[PDB]
Amino acid sequence: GPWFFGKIPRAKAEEMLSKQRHDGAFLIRESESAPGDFSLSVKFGNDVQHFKVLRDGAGKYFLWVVKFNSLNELVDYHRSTSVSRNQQIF
Amino acid sequence: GPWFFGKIPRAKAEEMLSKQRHDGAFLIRESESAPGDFSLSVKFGNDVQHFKVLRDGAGKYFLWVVKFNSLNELVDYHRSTSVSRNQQIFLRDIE
Amino acid sequence: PWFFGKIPRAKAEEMLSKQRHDGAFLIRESESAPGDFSLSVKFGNDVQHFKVLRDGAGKYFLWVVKFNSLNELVDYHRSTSVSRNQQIFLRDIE
Ligand SMILES: NC(=O)C[C@@H]1NC(=O)C2(CCCCC2)NC(=O)C[C@@H](c2ccc(CC(=O)O)cc2)/C=C/C[C@@H](Cc2cccc3ccccc23)CNC1=O
Ligand SMILES: NC(=O)C[C@@H]1NC(=O)C2(CCCCC2)NC(=O)C[C@@H](c2ccc(CC(=O)O)cc2)/C=C/C[C@@H](Cc2cccc3ccccc23)CNC1=O
Ligand SMILES: NC(=O)C[C@@H]1NC(=O)C2(CCCCC2)NC(=O)C[C@@H](c2ccc(CC(=O)O)cc2)/C=C\C[C@@H](Cc2cccc3ccccc23)CNC1=O
Repeated sequence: GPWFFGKIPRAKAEEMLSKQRHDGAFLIRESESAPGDFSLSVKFGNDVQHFKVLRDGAGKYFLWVVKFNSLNELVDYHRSTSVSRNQQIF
Repeated sequence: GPWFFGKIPRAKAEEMLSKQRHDGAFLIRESESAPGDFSLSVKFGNDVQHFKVLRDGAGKYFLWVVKFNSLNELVDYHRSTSVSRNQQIFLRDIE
Repeated sequence: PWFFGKIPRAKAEEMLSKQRHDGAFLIRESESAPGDFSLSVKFGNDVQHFKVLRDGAGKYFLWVVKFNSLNELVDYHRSTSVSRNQQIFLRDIE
């Protein structure tokens, strides 16, 4: 369904996710403190892992190395490439 | 150039604006309320015009039609394309 | 509400230094590294600068105590001094 939840509190995001049935359900939340600081929360097993969406000096987004111009591109790329140094897909 | 943030009491923020030498001078206001919406406060003459920063389901930012991947990109774009659909206003930094 | 804009360092510090209360502050965001922050804090006629440090878990801190967000760090230092020798508490500009 939707994956962007705006400035939803970390704890509420984890409550949402933690209840999901499937390994790979995710959301992106935006920091209330830092405009355009995004986090990706992903359910896996009994935990919910959290990845900061990094920005480079041109404002591109990335998790580790590869850069994306938009959150949508990052999400779609990580539908087939793992977000973790562990096998984590959507 | 760097961005500076601070909790100006809104009235003082508006006083600071419009006293700038350029109409295009602007600030970004961050909503106190739950969504945390963003707005642009832009000087024009002695008044301050307000532009809502709208968001879609992919997290993009926009004012009218064209969408932007960051607030920074929106600002930089409107340094060269007018922010208003009537009067020609171009965003400028605080002087 | 929070207002941010592109104020030149020198003008920002001039405005700050002119504030009536020690501890009045602004947050500066890096030009090079989006979301890299420092705190500019009035103390007398000076402006002290505290880098917002980040660790390997993404926590925010200035000295020893670590916080989960920039907001938590700032609010904590509204009631606990940012300086060890000087009693300096963050407050909004007026
Ligand atoms: N992005 C825009 O604002 C463009 C456009 N501009 C305006 O209306 C003018 C003023 C400046 C000159 C140009 C017209 N803005 C306004 O009068 C007020 C402006 C404003 C500014 C700040 C704040 C404070 C804050 O939210 O924190 C609130 C509201 C209102 C914007 C609402 C918008 C109607 C609307 C509402 C909800 C969802 C929408 C989705 C898609 C389209 C429109 C939607 C009408 N408004 C324009 O569509
Ligand atoms: N969080 C802290 O700052 C704690 C401590 N700060 C200080 O002692 C005081 C300030 C109060 C009075 C004098 C001492 N800080 C400073 O003088 C400089 C203060 C500053 C802040 C912002 C501006 C403006 C701007 O960059 O745009 C300029 C300078 C930060 C200094 C950096 C810090 C060391 C550091 C940090 C991050 C990564 C590092 C990687 C490798 C090595 C060192 C690293 C040293 N400094 C303190 O760790
Ligand atoms: N993009 C990435 O996160 C890659 C990588 N992430 C991780 O290793 C794992 C999560 C999965 C299981 C354990 C490892 N995340 C973390 O440790 C912390 C994780 C996180 C996510 C969301 C929340 C808040 C919430 O909950 O909203 C808090 C923390 C992200 C990042 C912190 C990062 C260090 C760092 C800090 C600042 C600037 C940096 C610039 C360049 C490189 C690193 C920087 C270390 N961490 C990873 O660089």
